[PDB]
Amino acid sequence: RQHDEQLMTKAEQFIIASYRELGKSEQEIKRRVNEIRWEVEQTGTYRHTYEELSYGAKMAWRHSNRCIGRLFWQSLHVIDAREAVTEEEVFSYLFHHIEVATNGGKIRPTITIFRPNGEVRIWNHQLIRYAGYETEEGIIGDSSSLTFTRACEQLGWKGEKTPFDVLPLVIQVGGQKPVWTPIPKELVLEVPIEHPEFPWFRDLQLKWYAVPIISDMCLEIGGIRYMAAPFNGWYMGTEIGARNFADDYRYNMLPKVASCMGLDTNSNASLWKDKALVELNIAVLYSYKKAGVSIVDHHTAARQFQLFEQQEKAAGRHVTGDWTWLIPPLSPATTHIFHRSYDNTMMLPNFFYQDRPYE
Amino acid sequence: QHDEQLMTKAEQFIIASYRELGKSEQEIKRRVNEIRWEVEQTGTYRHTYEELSYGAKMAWRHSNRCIGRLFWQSLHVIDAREAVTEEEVFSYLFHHIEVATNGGKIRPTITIFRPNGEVRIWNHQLIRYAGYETEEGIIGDSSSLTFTRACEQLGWKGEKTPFDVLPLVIQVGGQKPVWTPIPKELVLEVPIEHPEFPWFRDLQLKWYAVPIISDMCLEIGGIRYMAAPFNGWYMGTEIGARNFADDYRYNMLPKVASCMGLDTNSNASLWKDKALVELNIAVLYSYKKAGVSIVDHHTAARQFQLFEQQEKAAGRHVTGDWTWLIPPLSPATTHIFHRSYDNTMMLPNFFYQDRPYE
Ligand code: HEM
Ligand code: HEM
Ligand SMILES: NC(=[NH2+])NCCC[C@H](N)C(=O)O
Ligand SMILES: NC(=[NH2+])NCCC[C@H](N)C(=O)O
Repeated sequence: RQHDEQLMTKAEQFIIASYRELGKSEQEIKRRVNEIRWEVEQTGTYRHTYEELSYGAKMAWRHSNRCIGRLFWQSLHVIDAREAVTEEEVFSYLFHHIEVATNGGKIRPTITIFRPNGEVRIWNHQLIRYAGYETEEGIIGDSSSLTFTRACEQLGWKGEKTPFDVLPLVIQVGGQKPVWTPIPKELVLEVPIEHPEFPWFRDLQLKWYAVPIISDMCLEIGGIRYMAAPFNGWYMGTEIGARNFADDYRYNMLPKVASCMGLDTNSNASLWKDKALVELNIAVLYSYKKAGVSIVDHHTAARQFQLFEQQEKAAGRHVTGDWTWLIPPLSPATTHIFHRSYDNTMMLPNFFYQDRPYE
Repeated sequence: QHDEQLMTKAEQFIIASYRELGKSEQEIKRRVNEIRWEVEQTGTYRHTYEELSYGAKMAWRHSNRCIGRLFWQSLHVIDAREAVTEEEVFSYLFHHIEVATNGGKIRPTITIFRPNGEVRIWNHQLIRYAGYETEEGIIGDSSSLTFTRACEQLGWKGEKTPFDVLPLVIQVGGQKPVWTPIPKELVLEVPIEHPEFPWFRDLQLKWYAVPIISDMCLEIGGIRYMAAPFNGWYMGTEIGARNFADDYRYNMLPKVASCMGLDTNSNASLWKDKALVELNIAVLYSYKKAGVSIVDHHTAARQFQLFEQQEKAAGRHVTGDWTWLIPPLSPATTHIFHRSYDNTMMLPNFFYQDRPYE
């Protein structure tokens, strides 16, 4: 076999840097690699400890090239949801993650591992996410949710068809296909957009959810592949205000914003697009704090990312990254990141993409 | 190895080269031959007015890092493979400036020189500001510190201010870099002032009009014209987003922010951002009140997008460098940022080349 040949290697190099950064020992490494060789053979795969997944989870986040807020990688609250085998059970850990993660405001960076190898498989990109619809004429909702919604709909689900319908959790377990569960109206904390200097900014009837719990991603650690492992940090103004809210294909809100704010859309040379972006992001950063939701602006992130670079060197590790995904989508030339280059090599553990079942 | 390699490149070139302009194999076939012998006798060859012209425009077109390719085929070329005197190489440089600056309506022009380093222009750009590291402080463009140091080494001396015009330093034949200050009359300068903020012009900032990069050697048909200056018309960002904003460049963000009465005590106030905009609007406004060609990124990326269309409808592949294409401010409001490009180098193209003073 050549799955037990590779998997063995991945495991061996994991435990090595893993236990070694933990300041463990050299004996307990072989002691552990031993249990793993014996086990990978008699059973065909092995199982981690909760200092293995725990610290291993934090290592995957540290190793995420496309992430700007890696500073707080060690402060990750990991949850062992591996002992879940029933669809009911899965669901609860997912309702919990949301909760704990939200923390009625001061959002907690948390990851919840599940039975690996695909024994569990959540479908949603993000646990909380707005629906996508394409009606007779007009694109309603979040265009980047179309396919998924059209999959929920096909499973008996139906929305109100408003620009902010909260999609439902829909997971697949042991085999078959999926099941969904509307996600509690009082579980999804939201933030209404208001601008501190333009009162009309609310007639724009805009709003966004608090915690982005990405989940359609697989988590590899030591060779084991955790196809279902939700994780979340806290949003960055630009994310909502410079992408979700300002892109053509998404909620394309820039023009209306500009209009209401008196600028003229006639000529580009007036940079109305840009001025809008500022206010539209100001509104978001502003809004969230006012509600108490944990948020961070793009300037601070970079700065904290810079601290991450300093810290990582003081530890001896070199830093890996992805420039195309680090530069904040707004005034990116005002962050050190932009004036330097990064090595996009992926070091395990890391997070990866995976084919979407609904496509 | 070296001379056979040349024919390989030289052929690959006349083919596609002749293809497009719309002529006929009977020639590519026949004039690709005299280049086989002329390389067996001397050791290279010489282009035709028709060849390096288009072939230069091809290079532009092949610029993976240029958002201004919608006008590749309107590049005013300028032959000068017949200059061999330092005094000559200078007046041509002076020409490029005048013709290009065109009293304002900037003309996209290039000037090809004798190849294989018989001519070497040292300056990054013909018109560019000097840089100094003074005891306490740094003056000018931190970017041209090193080069300037060189100019002073050759006897040049600057009034040590934020906007001194560097001198044109060229090398010819083989040695002794000579320099000669540019006629003040030839450097057109735009004063940055704000359409709404009357107190902006008080920051006493200015900038030249023509970015004539001059230290890249544009290969074409295996011929390295170490010297071959080219330009276009600025894009607001280049000036009010980089040159004037980076903390190492003119670090102008905080003062404009201050002068424009914002709060520079917190980033969650996006004070740098509001400032970037107003500084950029400040440029575009100014350059226009002077009558100098200049494009904004929204309009620019738009055009690049047209260049994309026209490249495909004409059955060509578009190659680019996303990281260089996306503008420094509001990159996610341009089609660019949202798609992927092919950073493959199609020659003829412009390249980098070691700085004789470092
Ligand atoms: C502390 C709050 C956090 C901040 C400020 C932060 C910020 C960011 C930002 C701005 C991006 C780019 C998002 C986009 O362009 O769509 C990103 C991507 C990413 N983040 Fe972080 N993050 C945080 C926490 C986390 C946590 C807890 C994990 C992992 C346990 C994580 C894993 C990732 C991954 C894997 C990506 C890539 C997304 C993809 O490939 O689609 N982040 N993060
Ligand atoms: C129509 C006006 C033009 C515009 C708007 C334009 C704009 C740009 C911009 C904004 C950059 C990035 C500059 C930087 O970040 O330093 C660039 C780079 C470049 N462009 Fe253009 N361009 C124009 C004309 C030309 C012409 C006439 C040529 C060639 C014949 C050319 C050759 C290139 C090259 C080779 C680079 C790379 C410079 C480097 O690597 O430092 N451009 N251009
Ligand atoms: N700060 C984060 N954890 N971001 C995760 C990705 C969220 C995604 N960009 C969104 O707007 O939904
Ligand atoms: N539009 C151009 N051709 N620019 C050439 C590079 C000029 C450089 N960005 C500068 O600001 O001086």
